Amino acid sequence: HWGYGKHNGPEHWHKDFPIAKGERQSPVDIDTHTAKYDPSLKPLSVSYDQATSLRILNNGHAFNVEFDDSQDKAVLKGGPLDGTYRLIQFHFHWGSLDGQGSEHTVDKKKYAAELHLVHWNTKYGDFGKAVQQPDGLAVLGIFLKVGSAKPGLQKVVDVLDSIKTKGKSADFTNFDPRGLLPESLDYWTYPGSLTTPPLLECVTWIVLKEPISVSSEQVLKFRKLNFNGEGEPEELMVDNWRPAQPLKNRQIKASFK
Ligand SMILES: Cc1occc(=S)c1O
Ligand SMILES: [Zn+2]
Repeated sequence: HWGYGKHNGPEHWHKDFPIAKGERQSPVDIDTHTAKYDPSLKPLSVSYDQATSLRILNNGHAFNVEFDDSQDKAVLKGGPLDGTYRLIQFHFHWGSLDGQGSEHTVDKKKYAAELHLVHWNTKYGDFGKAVQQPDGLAVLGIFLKVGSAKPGLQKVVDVLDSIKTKGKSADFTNFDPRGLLPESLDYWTYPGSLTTPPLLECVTWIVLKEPISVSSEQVLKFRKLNFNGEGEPEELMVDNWRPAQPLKNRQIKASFK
């Protein structure tokens, strides 16, 4: 099945998922000089005070922190979005080395990692119905650079031991996603897709300009995770990022002057 290696990696995905070569694939390179300030964007609103985390899961491609989305509790709205999008999970993509790991790039610059906070449009009732819609999802992307530690990331780093291999999960309640946000909400936005199979073209991407810093010791622990399941030959979970895809018929809008 699909993965990030030579034989089942991004260059292979089109075979099972032909939309891989579609008209609004992600990630993309953000050319900061071609992105246009858009004065028609409303301010962005990230309301995570009632967020309720439940569980953390190694799914063999990354780890997901999953949230209880059965009620109106952690929402994204405003910016390019119409209506209300509810947080369902976050995950990261990262590299084998600090020079690579983000999926989006900014003037061809690769960050050490990228955080994806995934939300579904509440007019569609649930996540499964939302991913059949062109405006079903909104993903808030945040770059990570290696420098100072992020304190609000450490509870996630400390639980990674317990989810080393594919299919392991642990209880992960009362995690506050606010502690993963940079100061500025300046962002670029464009229409795109999931960056993993099934690569559905259902996503409004909101990529923040300001990266958060995490420590080398924090990102080192992400790299100790495994793609394989327990008792299998060890393949470190590293380089689980898809490269930049053709922009095609799309414009990237900036929220800031
Ligand atoms: C599984 C999944 O869902 C939403 C967004 C992304 S990038 C992803 O991998
Ligand atoms: Zn992702």
